[PDB]
Amino acid sequence: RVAVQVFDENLNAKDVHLTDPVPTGRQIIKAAGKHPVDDYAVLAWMPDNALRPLHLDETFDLRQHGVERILVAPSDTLYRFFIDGQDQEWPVRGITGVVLKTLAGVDPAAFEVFLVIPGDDDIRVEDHELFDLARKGVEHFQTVKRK
Amino acid sequence: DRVAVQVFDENLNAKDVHLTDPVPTGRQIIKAAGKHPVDDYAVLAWMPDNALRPLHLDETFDLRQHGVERILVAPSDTLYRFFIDGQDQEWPVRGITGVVLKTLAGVDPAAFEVFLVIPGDDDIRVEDHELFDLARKGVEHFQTVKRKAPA
Amino acid sequence: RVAVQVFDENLNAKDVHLTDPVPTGRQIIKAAGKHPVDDYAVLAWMPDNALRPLHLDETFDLRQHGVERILVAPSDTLYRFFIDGQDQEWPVRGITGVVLKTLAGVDPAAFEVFLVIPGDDDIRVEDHELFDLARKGVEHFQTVKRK
Amino acid sequence: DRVAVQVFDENLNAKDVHLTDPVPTGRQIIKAAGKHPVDDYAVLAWMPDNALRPLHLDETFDLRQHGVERILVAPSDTLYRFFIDGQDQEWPVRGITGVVLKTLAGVDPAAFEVFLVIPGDDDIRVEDHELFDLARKGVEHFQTVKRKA
Amino acid sequence: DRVAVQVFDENLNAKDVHLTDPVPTGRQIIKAAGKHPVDDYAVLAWMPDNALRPLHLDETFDLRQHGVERILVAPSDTLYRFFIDGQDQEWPVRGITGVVLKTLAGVDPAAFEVFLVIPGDDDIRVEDHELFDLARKGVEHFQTVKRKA
Amino acid sequence: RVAVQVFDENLNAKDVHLTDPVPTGRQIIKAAGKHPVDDYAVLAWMPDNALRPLHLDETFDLRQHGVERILVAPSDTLYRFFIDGQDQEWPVRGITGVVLKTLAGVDPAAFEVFLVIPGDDDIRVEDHELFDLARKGVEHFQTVKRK
Amino acid sequence: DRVAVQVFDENLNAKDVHLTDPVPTGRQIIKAAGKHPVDDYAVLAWMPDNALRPLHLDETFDLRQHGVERILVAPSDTLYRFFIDGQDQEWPVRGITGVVLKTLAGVDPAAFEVFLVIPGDDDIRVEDHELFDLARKGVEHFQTVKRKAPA
Amino acid sequence: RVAVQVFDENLNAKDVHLTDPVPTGRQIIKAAGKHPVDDYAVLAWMPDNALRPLHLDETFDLRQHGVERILVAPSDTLYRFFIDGQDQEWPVRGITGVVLKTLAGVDPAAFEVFLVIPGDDDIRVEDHELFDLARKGVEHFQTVKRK
Ligand SMILES: [Ca+2]
Ligand SMILES: [Ca+2]
Ligand SMILES: [Ca+2]
Ligand SMILES: [Ca+2]
Ligand SMILES: [Ca+2]
Ligand SMILES: [Ca+2]
Ligand SMILES: [Ca+2]
Ligand SMILES: [Ca+2]
Ligand SMILES: [Ca+2]
Ligand SMILES: [Ca+2]
Ligand SMILES: [Ca+2]
Ligand SMILES: [Ca+2]
Repeated sequence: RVAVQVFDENLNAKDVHLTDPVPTGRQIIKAAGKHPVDDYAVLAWMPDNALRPLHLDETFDLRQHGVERILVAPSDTLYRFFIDGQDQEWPVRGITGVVLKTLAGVDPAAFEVFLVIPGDDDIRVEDHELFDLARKGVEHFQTVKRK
Repeated sequence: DRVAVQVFDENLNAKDVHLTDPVPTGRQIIKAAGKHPVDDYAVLAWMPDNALRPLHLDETFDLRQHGVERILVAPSDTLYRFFIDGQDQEWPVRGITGVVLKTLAGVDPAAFEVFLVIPGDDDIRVEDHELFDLARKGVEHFQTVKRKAPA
Repeated sequence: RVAVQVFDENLNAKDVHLTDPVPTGRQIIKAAGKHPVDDYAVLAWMPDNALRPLHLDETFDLRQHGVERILVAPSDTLYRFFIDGQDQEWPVRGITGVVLKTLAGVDPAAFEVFLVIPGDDDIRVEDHELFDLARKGVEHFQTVKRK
Repeated sequence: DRVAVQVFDENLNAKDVHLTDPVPTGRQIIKAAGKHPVDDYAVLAWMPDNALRPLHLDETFDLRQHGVERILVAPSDTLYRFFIDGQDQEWPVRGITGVVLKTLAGVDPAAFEVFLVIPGDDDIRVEDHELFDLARKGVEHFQTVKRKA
Repeated sequence: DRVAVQVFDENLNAKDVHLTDPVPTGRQIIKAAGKHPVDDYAVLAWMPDNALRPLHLDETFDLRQHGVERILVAPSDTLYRFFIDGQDQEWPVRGITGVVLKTLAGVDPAAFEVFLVIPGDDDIRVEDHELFDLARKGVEHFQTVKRKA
Repeated sequence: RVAVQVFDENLNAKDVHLTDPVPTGRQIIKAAGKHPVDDYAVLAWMPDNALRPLHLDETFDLRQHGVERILVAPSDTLYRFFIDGQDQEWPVRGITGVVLKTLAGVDPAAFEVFLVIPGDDDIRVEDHELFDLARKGVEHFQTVKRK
Repeated sequence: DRVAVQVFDENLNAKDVHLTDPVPTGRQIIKAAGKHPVDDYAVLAWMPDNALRPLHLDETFDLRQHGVERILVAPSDTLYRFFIDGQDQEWPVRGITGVVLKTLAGVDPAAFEVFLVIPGDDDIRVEDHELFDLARKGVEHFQTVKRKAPA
Repeated sequence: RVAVQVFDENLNAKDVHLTDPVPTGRQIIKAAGKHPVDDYAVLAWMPDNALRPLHLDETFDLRQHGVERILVAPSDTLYRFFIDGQDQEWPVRGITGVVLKTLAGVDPAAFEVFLVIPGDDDIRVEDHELFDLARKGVEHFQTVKRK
């Protein structure tokens, strides 16, 4: 029994046991109890907090890559953005400030996250404000220490 | 070590690029392709089984180990999820043409037709040069059918 | 003593107790009370609902694979098909819509199953319609929620 | 990092194939073999004891652990079940020849004959290059006999 | 047997330099550039991806293997760390101009503006010929904006 | 799994395990448990005790270079100096005599370190005296055996 | 192929020498300089970075390949090891003058002063025409300092 | 790992592994575990037994020159002499007959070495007699077959 944490779009985890330490994308989604499989995105959450998309037929050695967290979410489209310089992809059109501050690896209570706009004023994303990643352009997010 | 890779765009137009490092990052690939700003471009290694694997700007990729000689770079703020002949794929542009689909499927585009398979409803044929909108609600399912008379 | 449910082609189950946690294909067929052994197919029903054929001399560790369900049916030929994208094999020439929707892992009452024909009209398979899998070609089935 | 496996067709013509992954899926094998559409092809790992094990397109298979160096890919909508010298086998094509049978049996095809054994009735001999129809009703039982002169 | 490399100063004025060794040390580069004392000069190979890599006086550097044809030498007792469009950079001189930044960024300086991005606060635009002081506390983050008319 | 000692500006070490033998500068800083990544300098500590700066996106084969020690420290500026003739860079404005004598590869108890001033008096750096490297000029240090 | 090389002595007095072979040996150089016995003379090619590389009588040296046009020949039974501004050097004569040191350092001797750097002790200034004894115990460390007023 | 033999003034070797096949003089001395670096002479021992001095900052391709032996010794002065017609330099004021006969490439047991004085009697250097190369003049040594 291989235990992996499966996260949803809100970064709530569910413990899942795998019989094969090298699952496919299908095996992860099936074990997560999600259907139809073709409607769900699966993204291994790397040790450096990077989200790496996996294909349903792509084999992935969890042990070799040191991956113990997986993200599964219903998605027909992935949105591209940056948080503290990390290239990321988000499977849901919306994302909240606390999730961002979590992706950044900071204490969400102690930091603020802004949509950084070069040359214009930055837009602060509130902890529970759902930010629309469907905006035109690649969204650039950065965390600021909350004194 | 000069590594030659074919860099494809959303239209599958290729350009040869020579790399000094056989294990480049996504950032290095986009830079070598002569594209800026780097943060506005998606890079997807085109695997030998024709699967498109997105790469991050900081993600190292051994081209020799993975047997990858083709790379896709395209301007993209969002990736669209779809299936072609059962293959899990991602497309960096809102549009994709029938010739690209049949190419992703690994068929000779002249001898095949590609359809958007609608379960329980009539299938919609995608013309070779018709720009198909992958931004439609739902995950688009495409399948290639042998075209009796190459038209 | 390992208890396993043994299914027939109609997915009617019978509990069978095994003295060996690593049986052979013959041992399963014998324990299921079917003879002659050479006229019966045995397919381990994997956790992801994939049917993996077993040989009469092939040893199979049920615990390692987490397999607790087995399908036994008389068969001189296996028919190849897909259900919601899963590579499957069926030991009988016929299969019903309710069995397909069961293989698909859906609630058969809440879903409809179609034989997907690319470019032509799709054929809906009734719950108790026995579909002839001996037709030329690989049969492709997909389940749709019944709105 | 190139893993070599021989890929056989229904007539037992082989092609060497190099894999980047020593544990490919069935899909990866068929794609690497250059066969399309993938959904129309069956893949069966040829085990060291001459057993043919069907693989799914999504089923991972450790070639090295199983000691498998030969693979069979063939266009197939149906597998036919038969026995050769007591070995449980499946053939993805409706036809099989005596030389292929004697090959599966691990005997020298020149020194042996293969018969379709019929219990209580007369046995039917399968010629080396006779293509035998496995679509006959029932499970086909084949057995090899030494061609002792 | 003459290997040509361009040597840049802090203002990006270049001088062609011929080397007898395609793998010189940092000392050899500075000496060949005609700079003294050598211990007062920093040398940073300008990589093909516009990355500036500091070299030690005793560090051997294969120019051909790295595809490096441009070199930066400048008088420096301290390197200042900053970012331009996400690239980790070091500048050996306390000052840097907008045109130099846009040059490091690989953009057409006429068609772009460069800003010092301040998260949550107002951004400071760096003029082409404004000499910006990198000695400010913190790591300086610069980002280029298209001067779309 | 590659184990490396990660040093701070005081040369206090922490063992860090890496999943990749060719990490990037970001990957090292992330694994060391330091954030934000953009505020930290990383310097591979070469076998000849030379400190080679690494970029956040610069891949570094630790095995090829035989590097098993890494220095990570928060830094907005690197200071240039010499110790026993070695071109070095220090990420912090201050450096102690014991660290210098350590960089020099000498036994700090058996040696004295001086800031060599040509033509003027040399300044001895105490083991725990924090020397200000932000002074104008390139600092030249040389170690002398304490007779 | 007449190759012209400047031959310097311990005092850095030059004499032009024409060579028939662009790849001479140390023996050939000393002979061409008009010095005998050959076995009593050291020859050190003066590299472009001002480093002095000793040559053996039988050692071939491609002047064109190494870009060397200056050669040092001097009577010597022993070479002395020293440093100037961090450069590893060898001197064939027991004595060396401050002007030669500042010349080896590549500075204008009028605008600079050269010191024997003593770690932890006071530095000893070497005058331009003071003959410095390199036979002192230890490796001598010299460093040039800008002379505020050219004296 | 590039293996080179490092010799001392007595021609005793120590195996040393190099990470770079083109080391500098510093890299050799550092790997040899000698300090301070500025107090040591390094001389590549050429295939024809010629000793070629290297600078601390001089790059030397061991493979191109076919060099696998290196001599490191503490030295502030090199002494010039000839053995069997070979122009040589010795970093230590003293040298023994066995080392000379070794430099000459002869069997030290089967040969005698003399300081050849033209017109005067030659002085024989005993195998373990330490000969003072600080004598005025260039020392001329020649090996004689010991019948
Ligand atoms: Ca702003
Ligand atoms: Ca967006
Ligand atoms: Ca879509
Ligand atoms: Ca249809
Ligand atoms: Ca069928
Ligand atoms: Ca049959
Ligand atoms: Ca700064
Ligand atoms: Ca002093
Ligand atoms: Ca300083
Ligand atoms: Ca001396
Ligand atoms: Ca005599
Ligand atoms: Ca002497």
